[PDB]
Amino acid sequence: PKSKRARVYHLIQVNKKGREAKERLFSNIRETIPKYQHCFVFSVDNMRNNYLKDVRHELNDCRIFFGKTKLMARALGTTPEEEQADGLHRLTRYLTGTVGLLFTNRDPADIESYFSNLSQVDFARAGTVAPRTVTVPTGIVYSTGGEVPPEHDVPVSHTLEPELRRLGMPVRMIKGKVCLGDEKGEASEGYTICKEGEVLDSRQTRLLKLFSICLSEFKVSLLGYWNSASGEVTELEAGKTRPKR
Amino acid sequence: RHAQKIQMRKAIKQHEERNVKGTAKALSSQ
Amino acid sequence: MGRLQEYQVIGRHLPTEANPNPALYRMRIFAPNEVVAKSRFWYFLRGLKKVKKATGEIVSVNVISEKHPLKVKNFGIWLRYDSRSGTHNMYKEYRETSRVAAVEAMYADMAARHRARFRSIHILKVVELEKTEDVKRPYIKQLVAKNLSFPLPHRVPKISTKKIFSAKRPSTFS
Amino acid sequence: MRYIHSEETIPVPENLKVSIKSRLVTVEGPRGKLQKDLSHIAVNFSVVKKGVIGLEIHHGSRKDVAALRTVRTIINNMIIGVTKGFKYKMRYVYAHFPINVNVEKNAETGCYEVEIRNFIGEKIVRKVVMAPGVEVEISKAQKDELILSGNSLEAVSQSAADIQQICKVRNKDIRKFLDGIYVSEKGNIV
RNA sequence: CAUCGGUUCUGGCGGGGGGAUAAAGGCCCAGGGAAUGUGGCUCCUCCGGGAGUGUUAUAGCCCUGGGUGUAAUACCCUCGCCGGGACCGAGGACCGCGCUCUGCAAGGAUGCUGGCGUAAUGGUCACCAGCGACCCGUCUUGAAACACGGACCAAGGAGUCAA
RNA sequence: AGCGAAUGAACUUUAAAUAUGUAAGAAGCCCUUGUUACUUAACUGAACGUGGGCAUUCGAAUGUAUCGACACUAGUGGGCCAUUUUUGGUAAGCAGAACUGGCGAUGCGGGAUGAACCGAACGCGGGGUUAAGGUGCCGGAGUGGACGCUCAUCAGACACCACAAAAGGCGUUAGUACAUCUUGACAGCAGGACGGUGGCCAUGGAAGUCGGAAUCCGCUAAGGACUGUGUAACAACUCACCUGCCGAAUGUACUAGCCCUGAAAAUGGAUGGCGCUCAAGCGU
RNA sequence: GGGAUAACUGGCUUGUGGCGGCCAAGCGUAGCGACGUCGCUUUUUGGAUGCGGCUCUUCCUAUCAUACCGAAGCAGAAUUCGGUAAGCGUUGGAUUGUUCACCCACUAAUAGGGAACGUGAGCUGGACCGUCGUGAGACAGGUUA
RNA sequence: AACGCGACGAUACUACCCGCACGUUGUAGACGUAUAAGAAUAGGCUCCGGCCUCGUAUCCUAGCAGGCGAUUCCUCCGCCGGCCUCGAAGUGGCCGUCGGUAAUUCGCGUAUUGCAAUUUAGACACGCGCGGGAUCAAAUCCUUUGCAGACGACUUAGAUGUG
Repeated sequence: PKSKRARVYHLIQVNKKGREAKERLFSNIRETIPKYQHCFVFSVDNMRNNYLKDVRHELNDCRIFFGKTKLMARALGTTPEEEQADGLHRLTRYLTGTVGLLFTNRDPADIESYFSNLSQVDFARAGTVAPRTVTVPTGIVYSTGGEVPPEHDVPVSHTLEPELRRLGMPVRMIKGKVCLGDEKGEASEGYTICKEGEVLDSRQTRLLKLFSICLSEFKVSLLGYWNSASGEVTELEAGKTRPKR
Repeated sequence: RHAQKIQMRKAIKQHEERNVKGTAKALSSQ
Repeated sequence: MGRLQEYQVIGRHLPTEANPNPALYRMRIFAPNEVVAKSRFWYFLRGLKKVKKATGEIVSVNVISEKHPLKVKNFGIWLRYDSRSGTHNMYKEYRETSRVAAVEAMYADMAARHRARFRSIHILKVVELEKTEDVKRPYIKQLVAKNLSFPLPHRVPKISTKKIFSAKRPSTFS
Repeated sequence: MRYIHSEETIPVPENLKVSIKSRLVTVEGPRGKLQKDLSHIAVNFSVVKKGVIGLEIHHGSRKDVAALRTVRTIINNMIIGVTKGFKYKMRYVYAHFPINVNVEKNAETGCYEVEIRNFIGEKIVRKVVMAPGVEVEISKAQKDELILSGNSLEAVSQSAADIQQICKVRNKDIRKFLDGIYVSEKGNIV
């Protein structure tokens, strides 16, 4: 009845895709399966995954899928009777959560070497344990939060001032400059954003992203793969300790 | 509020149409 | 309304030389008594076909009673009621022991919720839901919920209305 | 539509003790003792497991079940207050006149009095009395800041709002005069 | 107070008929069906309570035909029999209709008994109480409203006589 | 109704509702032949008569507290309101005809009150039962029963006419249609929201967001030559869209009840009053 | 000269114009149609009015001031709009037959109304006939509320 | 509040208080006029066993309108004293004395009011009587005053004194 919230009808140019997009996903996976010899299942547990585009550009000659997990599972087939190819159903069993497919015409050892040598620094992300203590210096705060030398740094922005306050540093606006305490220092002590060995909240993660300080590492973890010629799936170390479907 | 809701409904309908899609003054002036 | 019973009426146009042995129309209705049953049958037949009271007769009127008035049934009533805007359809559900009780409750509920009266309500089809999965309304769903047990909190005691004064403050627990 | 049964559940920590009378709720723990009357809402309190309390409404309406969501969060707020407590960090800023804040506790009535002086040059002293059970301090961790902590979230929040309202600017430009005492951080002591 | 007549109000009891010769329901008989699944087994953060396979099993239920049965009952309509109360008693030899005919509840109340036999019943004035209740006449109008006359009492006071 | 009958309100086999005129027997119809100054080619027609026919259901029902004719005599010549039908008109009012009904000259019960409403007409009494209307006493009779709805910062208690609508409610209940959901719906939280590209023109400067026009491609899970915040420009945030967690029903527009608003002045007062909230309000 | 009509408003009044086109939910199966927008009034350079006026009582709020709020380039000062509020106060000059407008002055400001067809209480500043003319009227002619 | 109330002083007469003889005295109306927890109602009570819809409960209730006498009973009731208690518009308990008293049973009387006729029977209030204690007053008028005043009214003063 009445006493209900009214959601805004957005003046936008893109709308929700839904079933016909799920259908393109089905068609693309089913047309991709026969074209390649090996299918890898990889996992990206707690990473921002904005480096997947560079991974794609590097493996331009490989077809990588990262969609909704249940849709990918059912496109691959969940039962031995609805499989497109033999055993893609038990590869669906490795396909459990924040995972992706990788169809290749290449050698499993070369794929594993690439994704074992590939590693890039990324922002903390919520839930990760802090590997360090990051505290801002007392005084005028800069755009890096006292990580690069201050003499080679630019002050943080007055439009990030109110956002920085809502994230929780007692910082003030003196003469157009954001400073913690007083401009000449003294005043107050520093603000320790994160402590060693402590689960980081989204507040702290947003603080770290605003200060452009990276604490986490992006690494794709290959859970397993499947060769079509033998019709056989091989487990690479990861799935013995990662929960399965 | 009647005028405002009529305006909002017209704006919503016009936006839906345009998102789906991919003289008397002259005589009087003379 | 009142006390009702099922009344099944067959009536036919009066025989003539042109069309002997007429169609013998029949329908089942709800009336407090047989006179009202026949009047409603003739009104409905005038509304549907081109047969009138004067040019017709009542072949039979019988009371349909329930097959099993002792077992709890769920009834779906599809009805049409005319309000100030026009004619509107409703499907409503009632948990009773008889189609008579279902229709009684339906008249009462329509009067209470929409101020629709007897000549403003038309009974189009009353059915007994043969099994669950045929109930669509949350109240009868919660009535047919498994292992249904509930207390009766704040039960006002039934004191005689001539007992003006009491010596103890009454309790509302049992 | 007269729902036959609607149930809610509140879990309890190991180190707390909840004693609930007809509709009085009393909670004890490491931090202290909090009591509240809920006699204005119809509810049956129950135990379903070792460490969870249950709240139910029979033959109720959506208003009744909505009360059951409020009754839970209020009791949950009391449990959190007795386990970890509540704390409000407030900051006072000024442009030309330093705001002088004096916090003391009187032996009589056992309350905390906060006195504000020199709010944009006013000669009037502004005295605010705290609700009982509230501790107010000027912490030497940051300058121009105050910490108001306690057991009851309602009392702590109402006290913070009381200081914020008493330091209000009148007949001036809101965009120009930026002086006052404002709630900056909200959280728990532990 | 008892026995009666007239009118009337209000309780109980005994049958009859009808209806789908109620519908149901109990109880046997046969045939199907299913779930808000009667036991078991598997799993299950085990005082406990749940998910899965599992249809009469250590509960039952639904539908259909048959019997018992011309069952019971409700409901509608009917034929009677008892109880309590109220108000009334008109007429004054016989005739008449009758019946249950030594007689009678049959064309209208008699029998028995008590207190008092006087303000006791009853009636009239004054007041109280409950309810009810615009100040009369004239005039106009469809009607009101208005207007007119009315300080009180006594006597007089207005369709008569002749052609 | 049909046009699988023809033809096309002006079509019809048939035929509604609704009021309405005439007639329903001895106070009769005919048939038959005598007259006539009428008439006809004519005992031929018309009128005046004879005979017959049914006296019993003699020519439907129902009522019938009698009807008709003559003579004489008194008071009367106004209208008002309303239903239905009907003509005209206005912004709305309203005006005019016809029928019937209430008032006169009419008392009584009810509607608190009252020309125009509902019931019912009248000698004086006793008893019984009802109408309209009522049963929280005032006030005789129910704080009767069954199912629901409603909380009003002067509700409502029969006014439904006005204000007044395609009106305003994030009040509440019932319903209709359409759409999405274990191929994970609504809401949320943690993340992505990228590249050609500081896309073309203009401006001192304008990079998606002071302006004009087009408004594409790739990667795709998806991302607008961008929905807002922000910079002098950047930058940065955010939205759109997408993924992971959660887990089962949601959510858009209409409809129907009751409720709030939909306009108010001036001595202090009115559902009759007190007062009434699972009512002493509304519907059956 | 005759006839009808013979007072009249009484949940009346108040802030947002009318005409035509487009659009338009319903209804309806063409006709009706709200809100908006466009065209006319309407744009490219900054006197009207033809019964009035004083003292006192009371009421309304449709609030001028005083009190408190929300918004505004609201720096301060002075303000503007709007909300709750009637407790408390609430004018004078010039001109005109009078009134308002405009203007001029103090003042915190110097608001608008009701006392119910007699607009609080008190006070002040004609129609009928007759004669004679008819292209218009006259009468110290008569009668009368 | 001149028809709301409280505290206190003095109260001559009258009879102020006390006991009964009562009243042909009044009463919107005796006839067992019997009964104190508080508080909640989505809870409570308790003797701590348990109990709670239910005041259709508890107390009291026999005797010539309630006589007289016994076996037996220490239970109930009332009046006076003492100690305390109750003030929202004022009472109850404990002790004591004194009087009455079916928990059981029995005896001697009831008649005749004549077949019903309010079973005149309670309380408070008021009034006449005795015999016991006690008390022994004011106001108004008059004169005067002027803190007052239309007239009334009001503040004052007249008994041996600061008159």
